[PDB]
Amino acid sequence: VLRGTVTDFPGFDERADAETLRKAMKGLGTDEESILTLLTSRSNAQRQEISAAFKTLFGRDLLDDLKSELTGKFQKLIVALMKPSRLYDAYELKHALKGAGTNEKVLTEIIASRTPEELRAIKQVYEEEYGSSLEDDVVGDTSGYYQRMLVVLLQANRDPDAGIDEAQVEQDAQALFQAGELKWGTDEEKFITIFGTRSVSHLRKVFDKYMTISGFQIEETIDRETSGNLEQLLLAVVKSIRSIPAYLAETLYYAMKGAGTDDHTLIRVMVSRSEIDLFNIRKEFRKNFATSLYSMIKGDTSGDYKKALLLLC
Repeated sequence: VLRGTVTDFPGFDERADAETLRKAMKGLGTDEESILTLLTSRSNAQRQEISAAFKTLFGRDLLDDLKSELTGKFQKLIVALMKPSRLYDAYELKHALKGAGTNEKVLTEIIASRTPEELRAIKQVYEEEYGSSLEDDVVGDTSGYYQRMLVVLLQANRDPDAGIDEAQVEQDAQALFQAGELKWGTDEEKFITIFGTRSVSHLRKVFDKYMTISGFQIEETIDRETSGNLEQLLLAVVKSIRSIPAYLAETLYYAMKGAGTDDHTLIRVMVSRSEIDLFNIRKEFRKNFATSLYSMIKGDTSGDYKKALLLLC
């Protein structure tokens, strides 16, 4: 988070842009290109003014039009790129639980890579929209320690970064070692607590001295010591303390690299970080993950859908 990639269009006009999509969909067929080009050149803020102009000028809902005319992944990208920035994550969190169980991946992903500020936001807007408290929905669809870690973090209460009391850094490093590797079994409760409470700065120093103390990197210990979805989460938490841009880039890489593309993660990460930090993420894609993100989207993606995704970086 420093710089994003989609930005507010200079000398924008709601009324003109509403008219450009009204033309773009009016009638037989759709000019998929003019839609796709327009919506990518606007901040989400502007995308919400175009929907108001489109409603006042034509008595029509732009999103249901986009949805009827457009198809497949491009439709799904356009709906996602239309969801108001203040509403996209809780909308996706809600979509991750309801009905058949929960998609633990989206839950781990969002709740582990978002700041306490962002989580207070998601928590409020979610309840406004859906009535139930996000906290009870998660509890209600998950279980045990994965539940617990998700709930710690959902409480949005990490410590501020103050100066770092090196004693406490030696001391938390030790609690980890003695709870994980030096313990026959694993004291996951000590893990959840240190990783949820501690300020990011502290924890960085903790992970470094943990290495000094055991030889292991904290995620090689976590690997060796936890199973199920808890591994997922603890590994996603650590990675975000170290670097949210890096973490999401990695999550984005694993979505594409293979015989298929988890389109839903590639659309989600992309659309959501667009105004926050997609640039930074791309930098990490090229540095760490070998190929530039532009090049891997191009190679894994398709037609209209990909024209829009590639216009997102």
